[PDB]
Amino acid sequence: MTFFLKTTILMGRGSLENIKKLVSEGERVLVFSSKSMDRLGFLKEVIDYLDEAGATYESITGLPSEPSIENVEELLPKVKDFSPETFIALGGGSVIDISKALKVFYDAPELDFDSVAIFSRFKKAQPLPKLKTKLIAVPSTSGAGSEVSAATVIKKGDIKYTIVSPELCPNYAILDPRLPENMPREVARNSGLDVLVHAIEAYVSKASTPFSDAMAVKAARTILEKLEDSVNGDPTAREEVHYAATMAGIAFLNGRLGLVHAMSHKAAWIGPHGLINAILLPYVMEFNMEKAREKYDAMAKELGLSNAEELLQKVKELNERLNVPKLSEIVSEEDFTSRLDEMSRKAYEDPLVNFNPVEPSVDDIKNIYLRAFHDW
Amino acid sequence: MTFFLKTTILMGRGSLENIKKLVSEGERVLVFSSKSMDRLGFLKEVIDYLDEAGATYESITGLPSEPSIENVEELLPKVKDFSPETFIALGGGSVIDISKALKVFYDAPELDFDSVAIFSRFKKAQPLPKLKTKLIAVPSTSGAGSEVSAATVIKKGDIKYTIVSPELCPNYAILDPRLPENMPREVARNSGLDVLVHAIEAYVSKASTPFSDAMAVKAARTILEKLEDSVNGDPTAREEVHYAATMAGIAFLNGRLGLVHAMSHKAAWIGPHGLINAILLPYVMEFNMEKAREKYDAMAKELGLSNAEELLQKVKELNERLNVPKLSEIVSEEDFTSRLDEMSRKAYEDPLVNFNPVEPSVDDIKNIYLRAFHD
Ligand SMILES: NC(=O)c1ccc[n+]([C@@H]2O[C@H](COP(=O)([O-])OP(=O)(O)OC[C@H]3O[C@@H](n4cnc5c(N)ncnc54)[C@H](O)[C@@H]3O)[C@@H](O)[C@H]2O)c1
Ligand SMILES: NC(=O)c1ccc[n+]([C@@H]2O[C@H](COP(=O)([O-])OP(=O)(O)OC[C@H]3O[C@@H](n4cnc5c(N)ncnc54)[C@H](O)[C@@H]3O)[C@@H](O)[C@H]2O)c1
Ligand code: NI
Ligand code: NI
Repeated sequence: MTFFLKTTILMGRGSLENIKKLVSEGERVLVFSSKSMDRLGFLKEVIDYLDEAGATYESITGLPSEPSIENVEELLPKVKDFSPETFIALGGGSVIDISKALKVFYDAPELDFDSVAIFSRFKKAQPLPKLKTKLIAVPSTSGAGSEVSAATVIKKGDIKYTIVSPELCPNYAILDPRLPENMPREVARNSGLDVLVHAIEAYVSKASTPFSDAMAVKAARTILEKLEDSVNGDPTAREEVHYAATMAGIAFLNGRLGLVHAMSHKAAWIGPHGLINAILLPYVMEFNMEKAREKYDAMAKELGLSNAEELLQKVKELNERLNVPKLSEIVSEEDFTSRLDEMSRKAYEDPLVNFNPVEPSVDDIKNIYLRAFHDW
Repeated sequence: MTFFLKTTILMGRGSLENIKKLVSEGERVLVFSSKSMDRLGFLKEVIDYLDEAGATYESITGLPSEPSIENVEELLPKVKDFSPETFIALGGGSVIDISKALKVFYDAPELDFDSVAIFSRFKKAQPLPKLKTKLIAVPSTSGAGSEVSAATVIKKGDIKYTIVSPELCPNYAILDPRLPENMPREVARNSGLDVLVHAIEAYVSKASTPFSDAMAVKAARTILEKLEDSVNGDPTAREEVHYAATMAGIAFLNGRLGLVHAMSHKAAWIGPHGLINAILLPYVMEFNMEKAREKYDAMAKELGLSNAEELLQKVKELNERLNVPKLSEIVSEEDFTSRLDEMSRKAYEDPLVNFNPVEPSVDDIKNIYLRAFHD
């Protein structure tokens, strides 16, 4: 049992200004940004800080959502050409994950994706050498927790795979609630429910400790109390949920995740995106609560509920109040059916299955997917 | 507003065996331990792991509690003689604090104590350069939180001063509850109440964040619920309180401490040791609550109490039930009244005052000490 944190976290409204203090005169900085963070003026704000710092900088913008290995490879020549000492990742989990993947392939150019990505928990991946490029993560959602995690989630053939290394942990995270105050309702809802998924999975993980549990319970408490207020546009709730998103990231960095993310990774072919975690969570909770009820009971008591059954009800009621669609509403029975057997096999191979409080069969995973689809 | 943790925390019963993982063949390792960690056979367990790792090692034992700069200077030549790459600090806050002070003076031999210790918050101390000696902190009490903190607490002339630098944060902390299970009742009480002092001062600190607050509340909740069970020999509660001490450590690494530790640093000339933080806490809370109730109320409600007034009552009741002495049991009215003025002046200059929710005068600190003596 281990607990660490590689990331120095700076927080508060206006904390984006810290960039001035983190970068030195003549430091070679490459800024990666989403279309959102460009349009909304946050990229300009970072450039003006780098200008005041007298840094040597360049900006790559309009990084895509749900990044592929092809997305990464297309950016890599620009990276090598500029020869940065420092990355700033301004945007969502998508932008922070693109930057982590570029950090690997820039700092360790002997390593290709196919050598380090965990395609199957039954096949060895190469560990990462020391990666010297400084990474400053500035999340715009609340949130993926990528600003502290050891993982980058990259698609190859419409399946999400991970590279996981403590070397990928961002050197610095800046948590400036001014950014997420700009999320559209559905982005605030989806990324806020991912916090709750992260917190519950980290708490019931085989890898859980009291240290990860303290962060996981507080993040979960904040989502259950504050998320509806944040989705309605309460700035105080937007701050609390932004910090809860990172608290859950600290939890799952140490505690790891579980079946929910193994099954959402391998259901990335489904649109809309960023729904499937929220939808699958209760079905995975009900499966795990069969043989491994104990840690769900423990978390429910810590959250001031009587038992695991009441925590499950609170999760289903929050999803209901935030109008999370049924799986059957966002995928046809034929398309779901034709991909089910391979999805279930690929999910079973995902390394997050090793942390799940119960070891699933392929058939157990297939039956969880079916249960979520039927919604009988 | 910042949150970090430089230390990798390894935990569980038998986690002491991780030493065999963290040390490579031919690594030069210097082990510091207390007499109790030698006598109870934890030093032999560590040497046995270093032997299995094929390390080049040496052991220094019989390290004093409440260490001085003279203590540290007397050991420095033995450190230089052996030329270690790695320290293992096996014992209480005292042993980890000695190990931290030696890491400064070994790694930066151009810096003396008088250049890096914060004698006064009104005068610059030198910042520390990169210190490359790896430090593995194995706390035996529950506890100082020194195994994750950026601080070492060293006496000069019977007053506690600090060196504070992220460079002093141990590389690794091993939390193995077999060690603190051996604490006699009084040591379990004193170090446990220190956790609660740490947790409350970190929460109400001017440098509090939601991250440090989460660690501080869970640490405080564990002490209020479990410390009596632990004092009474409950192995579950010993484990819980051991991890609570490090949580309060994470909390104060970030949040810092306040007027309780400023006042206990400058009252270091009182024996016994370890009581003064627990004695002073309620009086400092009452002082701070007059002007800055807000964070005490927030902490009370997090702990599922109705208000700041009830948290204060719960602290006072715990001290009562675990038989914390009054200040006038452990110091003559002669002694006290004679040093009160200079102690108050020197507590006022302690950098930890900068983090207290309320800026005290010297006279305020004088009157807190007076209310403690006169209860
Ligand atoms: N590496 C990890 O540990 C980890 C953990 C969980 C998820 N992920 C990955 O992260 C990705 C999802 O990241 P995400 O949830 O942050 O979303 P995202 O980065 O994919 O962005 C979602 C959408 O919201 C928009 N947006 C983001 N912030 C905005 C803001 N403040 N104002 C306006 N619009 C804004 C984006 O432009 C985009 O259209 C997925 O690829 C997922 O697999 C990573
Ligand atoms: N550096 C920091 O951040 C920090 C924080 C708090 C306190 N401190 C310092 O730490 C010191 C106090 O540390 P402490 O409270 O851990 O006590 P300690 O290290 O002074 O030891 C107290 C006594 O208990 C004995 N003991 C300790 N563990 C035992 C065990 N498991 N079994 C049997 N006997 C045991 C010791 O041998 C000693 O006699 C003080 O000098 C204080 O100023 C520093
Ligand atoms: Ni997620
Ligand atoms: Ni203390």
